[PDB]
Amino acid sequence: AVPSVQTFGKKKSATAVAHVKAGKGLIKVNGSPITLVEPEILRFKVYEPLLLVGLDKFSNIDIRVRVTGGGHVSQVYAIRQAIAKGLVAYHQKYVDEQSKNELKKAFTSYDRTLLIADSRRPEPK
Amino acid sequence: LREKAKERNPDEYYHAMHSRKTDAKGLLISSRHGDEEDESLSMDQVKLLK
Amino acid sequence: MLRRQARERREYLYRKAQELQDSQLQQKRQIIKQALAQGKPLPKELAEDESLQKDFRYDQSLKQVDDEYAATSGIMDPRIIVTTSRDPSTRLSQFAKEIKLLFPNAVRLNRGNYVMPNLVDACKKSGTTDLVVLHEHRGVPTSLTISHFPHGPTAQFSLHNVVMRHDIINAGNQSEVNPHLIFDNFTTALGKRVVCILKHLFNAGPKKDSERVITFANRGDFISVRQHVYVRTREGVEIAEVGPRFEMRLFELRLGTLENKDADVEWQLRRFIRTANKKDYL
Amino acid sequence: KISDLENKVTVSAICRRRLPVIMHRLKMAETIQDAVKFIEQGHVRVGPNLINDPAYLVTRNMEDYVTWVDNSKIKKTLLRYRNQIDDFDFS
Amino acid sequence: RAWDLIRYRNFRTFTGTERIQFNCLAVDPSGEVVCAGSLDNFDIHVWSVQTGQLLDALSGHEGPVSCLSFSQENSVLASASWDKTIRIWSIFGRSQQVEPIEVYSDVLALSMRPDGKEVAVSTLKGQISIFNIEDAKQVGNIDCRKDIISGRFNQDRFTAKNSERSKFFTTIHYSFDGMAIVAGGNNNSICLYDVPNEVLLKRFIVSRNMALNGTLEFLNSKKMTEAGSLDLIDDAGENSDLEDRIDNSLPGSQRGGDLSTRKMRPEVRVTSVQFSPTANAFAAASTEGLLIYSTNDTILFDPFDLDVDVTPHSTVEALREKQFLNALVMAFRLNEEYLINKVYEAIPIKEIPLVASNIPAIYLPRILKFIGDFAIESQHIEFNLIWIKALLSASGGYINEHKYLFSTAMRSIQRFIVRVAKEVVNTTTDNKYTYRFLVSTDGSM
Amino acid sequence: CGNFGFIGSSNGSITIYNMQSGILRKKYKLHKRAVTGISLDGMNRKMVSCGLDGIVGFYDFNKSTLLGKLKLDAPITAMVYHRSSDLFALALDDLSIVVIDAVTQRVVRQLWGHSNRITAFDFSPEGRWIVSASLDSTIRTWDLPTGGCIDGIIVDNVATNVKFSPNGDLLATTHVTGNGICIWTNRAQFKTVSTRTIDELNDIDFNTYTSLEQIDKELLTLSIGPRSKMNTLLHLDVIRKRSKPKEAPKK
RNA sequence: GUCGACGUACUUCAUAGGAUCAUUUCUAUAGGAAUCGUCACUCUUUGACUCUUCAAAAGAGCCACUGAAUCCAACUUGGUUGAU
RNA sequence: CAUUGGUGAGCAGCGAAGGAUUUGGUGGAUUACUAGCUAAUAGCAAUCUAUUUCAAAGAAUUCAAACUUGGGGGAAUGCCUUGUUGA
RNA sequence: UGACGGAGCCAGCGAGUCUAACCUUGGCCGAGAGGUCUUGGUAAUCUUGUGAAACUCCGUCGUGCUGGGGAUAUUCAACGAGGAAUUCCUAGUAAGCGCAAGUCAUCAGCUUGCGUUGAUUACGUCCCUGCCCUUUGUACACAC
Repeated sequence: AVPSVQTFGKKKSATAVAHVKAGKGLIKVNGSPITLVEPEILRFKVYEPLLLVGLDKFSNIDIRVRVTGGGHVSQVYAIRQAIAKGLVAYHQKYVDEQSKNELKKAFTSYDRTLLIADSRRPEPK
Repeated sequence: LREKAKERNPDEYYHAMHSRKTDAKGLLISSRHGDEEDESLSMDQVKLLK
Repeated sequence: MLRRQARERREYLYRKAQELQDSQLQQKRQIIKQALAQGKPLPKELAEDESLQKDFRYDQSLKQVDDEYAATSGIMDPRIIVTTSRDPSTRLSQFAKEIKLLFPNAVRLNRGNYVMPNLVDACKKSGTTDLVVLHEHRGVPTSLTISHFPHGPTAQFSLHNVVMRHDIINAGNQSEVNPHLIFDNFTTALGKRVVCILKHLFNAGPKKDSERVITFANRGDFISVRQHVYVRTREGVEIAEVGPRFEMRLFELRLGTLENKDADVEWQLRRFIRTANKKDYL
Repeated sequence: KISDLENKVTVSAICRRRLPVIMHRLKMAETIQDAVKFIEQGHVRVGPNLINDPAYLVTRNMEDYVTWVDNSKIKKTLLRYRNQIDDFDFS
Repeated sequence: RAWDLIRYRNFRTFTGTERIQFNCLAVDPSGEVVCAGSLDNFDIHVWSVQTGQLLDALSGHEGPVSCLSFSQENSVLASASWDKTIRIWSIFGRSQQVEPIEVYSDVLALSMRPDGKEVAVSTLKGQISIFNIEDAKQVGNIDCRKDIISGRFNQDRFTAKNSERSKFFTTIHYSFDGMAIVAGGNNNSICLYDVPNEVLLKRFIVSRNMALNGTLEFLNSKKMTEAGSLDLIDDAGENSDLEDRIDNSLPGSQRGGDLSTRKMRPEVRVTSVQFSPTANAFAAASTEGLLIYSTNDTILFDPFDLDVDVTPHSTVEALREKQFLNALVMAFRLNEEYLINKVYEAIPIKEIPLVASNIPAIYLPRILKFIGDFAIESQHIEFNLIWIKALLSASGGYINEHKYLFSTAMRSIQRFIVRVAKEVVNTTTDNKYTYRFLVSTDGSM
Repeated sequence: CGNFGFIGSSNGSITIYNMQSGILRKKYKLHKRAVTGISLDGMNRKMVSCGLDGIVGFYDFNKSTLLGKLKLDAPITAMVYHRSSDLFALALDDLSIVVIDAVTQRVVRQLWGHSNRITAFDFSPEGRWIVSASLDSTIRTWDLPTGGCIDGIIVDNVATNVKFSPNGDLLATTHVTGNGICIWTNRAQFKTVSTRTIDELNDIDFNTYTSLEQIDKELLTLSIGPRSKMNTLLHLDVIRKRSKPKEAPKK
């Protein structure tokens, strides 16, 4: 019944599903808040989808992320990818396309690996 | 079964994948009640049964 | 190209099943071909079917390398990756160096954290043809697996009497010219299959005076591999030994790439059967 | 064999190469009439470009590119049946 | 295959070894190597042009190579394919280097900047993404699928809003200053943008013919009856003679040949767009023909920092008072073609180089592109060449260090020197030599 | 772009909303009296506002800075931005029309002559003229290249609205009485009009310059004709040999 | 290690009596059975038509005027001396 | 403890002599506006008839016409073409 | 870059009615085979899924090596990141880390998988060491 949006963030074998919907503004990773995501030195790697665009985008929506697999740093990279492209997809579908591609421009100017992973490797020289 | 999983062809639409659904781990939810009944029953049905 | 290669292998094994299914018509069409050739009477089964003869009007104009290697045999040079098992010892890295010097058009790939499914996918979309995976036992290399990549066969061998060019002496540098090949008594159809596998990873058409040679000599299912350089004297031909020597024994040959082990086995070594040690290329 | 050039050449063979029959054999629709309805409704593209008529003949190398259009409701409901739907790329 | 446009001969033919059909190509700047990609082979075929052989087959795409382009300056190859990937190949000089850039959806029509710094790809999402080649990261994208006019066909039963037929561009092209992109596709709008600001400059409706198919977004509901539309009814047997009562259209044919053999209306689509290398225009290969769109400076008063004292009256007073440089820069600030022509012809030959040395650097591309578009058809050949000689001598270092500004104004000037002036010089040279022969030698009997 | 709408309130504050989703995006507060004109570039890069305190503000739009502010000498009643040439015109309170460009922020023309309040005005689609209408029952056309008044119409009803077509086809005026829209066609779409001022070098009045035949007797000069005549003369044998049909016609 | 002769061993091949149908009458037989200008009723089979399920997908699109149906609120009536 | 599951019981908020959903019919647009009919240089439109008939013109040895056939094989009787006998 | 002592946390492989010790001390029943109970010692990569380790945090210490018979209720073997030489190596690569399996050859004095963490430096050049190719341009223009 609610406007909701589901995205995916992947690094090596971690995978994070982020559901974004309209709400009061709560960002929850694995049930716990976002301010508990260990190893606590990469908590700003998790935070930078919020601090790159401002918390006034997150003031009206609530995100929840479920992260399985991987290790510590692969899980924080999956979390930040899921949060970033979930915010982009929510502003695409339920807010205007101008804020959509402003968010895409800001995340892509920081690093496009917030939005597109580096996936299939190696190179056979 | 492993060969069928290798040859799934992911552009596979059926009409029954509207009703049938999938849990969090990806497996198949099979409702253990009925499929001619309903699991949740209405408020006036609960009134009569109670 | 995932879907193209899957459906191409599907169509190939459909055509192969259809060939072995309708291969009786080939030989009975051969029977009525030689019955026209020498005017001898035709059997009852080939005499009363009217549809086969009125197909034979159409089919009278019908008439080595095999189905995986046949499309690009001498047309295109191979491309080989040589990789070790995982976290290899230094003598296996020296042996993989020696095998990549054995095969021309071979490079070597560092192995660690490479899953074999996405390794095979990276090879068979980067365009390589063969993969040689080498396995060791405390330095001593014990196996090599050759996988031909456009859904071709894998031949798995064990290696037995391994003496290495790094192990002997500073005898100099190798030659790396396109060698000549020698295959001694590969007589059965499995022998020709193993010959085609082992020799479509060398370049087609060496020089006639190419001064290095490499021999795969079968001695009771133990292919001795030596490599020699030569210079033809006034009285004979003088052979010097260069590069590694071993004996490989085929224990498996299946019909897919390295990743699955759901591929159909063409041959594998029945070890514990009652008549095991009585025949060769068993 | 060259007797295929008289025996096995047949309007049904040219008709099995049509787009809804290719679809139904690729399990992309449950029946040939469903495949006709879907490519009439404009869900199916070969390559990049949307194919709109049922009679389109699909060769062997050109059946690797028969997919659904992106932003298809059918593509969305198969992805959301396996809940692999990523709403970033619209489906 | 390669074509000499002097002797009109196909002198070279390149085939592969695999019997594939080629859909796009790209040549070297220093034309040693041709390169071509197919839509059924996933490889790129690299041929030498001097010898004829197949130099290489580049592999690494896992989808049909939709587009190829060589960078014009540093000669790096950029291919892009339907596996959602643009890929950059360093071919020359011992590298064999491959850099794959992934992108969001499957790519059709890559294009390459004139300086080879960046590459703009068009995707099937509907976007034009622009990437830095050397540091393989995205510089910026245009979201174009909402300023696309996708009409409704007659045969289809889904609206033009919900259609997924043509809301993407199958051909894009850079402007020669590198600042704009023209783009077209299987729709009847061609759109051009400026890539710094990523905003639509202008959208052109390529057809209003209702005889073509994808033109109208909304179809007249009078023509929709109780069984089918009235334009899908074939009234071909109501015809006066047999040769157009005949139906010889084999059924599932799209994009074959021979318009009689397809049974549908011809859809409207642009298959290739290109900018003009010399004069401020673009050509679009639609179904109706090669549509050529061009500006002209006769209309559209668009000044450049004029003030209240800058006036045509003021310019002819400065011309009559023979401050020639002040009259020329007043006419440049007016940006009025007749005034620039009037002042330009009124400056005498005695002081062309003083004026041409004292022209300010912001008015240099204006006087160069004016001299080009004037001198192609003007008769004053020695006057125009005096002006070109004075401008190239006085300010020909600024041009060389600002190449891409004067990249279409200098190509228009050497469209004048080699195409009228050199033909005249050839005629007078042949007359001089036939005179010297006819009077210097011996005709006796 | 169609994304942004701009509201200018009577307390001097521009608010920028998104047209798709309807929410406040930005809010500029420069003026203190009523904002009577807002416009923006064709590239969404610089906006220009004019209030009836007589200041034209120039803002960057992507960055939210102001680029400058220019104080005129009367309260401004109406702005029209010609968007291709980046020239906007202001109807001031001193009954002049100030034409000012947004790139370099200068007053570049100032048109005088109206006797009462300017009700409306509009640019030509090529941006060469500006047609105004005012409460002295008049409609004037100004050639802003030369800066003077081309034509004047005394019309009995006061024209309250003037709009050009976005092609050069029609002028549409709207008067005080009459429920309809009066429609005019510019004859200068079919002929060329003289930009010579009315009241109450003929080539420069008709915006042409017929290029003179040769500039100097010591200068080479080609023919006034097609360039191909030289090539036709030099090779007309082989051109006609090309042009013959492949076999002789049946006479 | 190759092909002939002899020897051995193995595989395949029969086709008769009778009836019926096949000629827009008549399949060759007299050993067989059929030539009628409709009236009604019941049972049965089939196909459309409208609505619908598995089970969705797409809407020849906009605006105006006019009628209807359902769910709320509001009012009225019956109702703990009993509604559902 | 989650439902980003169904069915209800209710608040806050929004809130001008009511609100929501669904549907049938008609009208106007869906291409760029020079009026209806007929035997038409004009008549009629309340009607063409009791002038609507004569005259003139007008007829290719083209007295040729399936540019229209799913494939293989045949064509008793037809049909086509050519010759022939007898009138 | 340590040593003690607590705490938080993160994987991917792997599912055959199949998976798994030895030597004793004694009691009781039984004809015997044996059964059942009892008992100490030795060995151990445990046992099928939950779970890893490196890592992260919080208290505490505080950085000059090892021996047996002698002597009370000091002094006689190796070794503190390994010489000359030598081998291998270019991105999820080197290296660190653990966890599973044990697939007809090989392997358990181990082998193969699987994930976790993840760089430095080349990405040029034929100068050295070598190996290879060509020395009519042929293949069709233009140019050299």
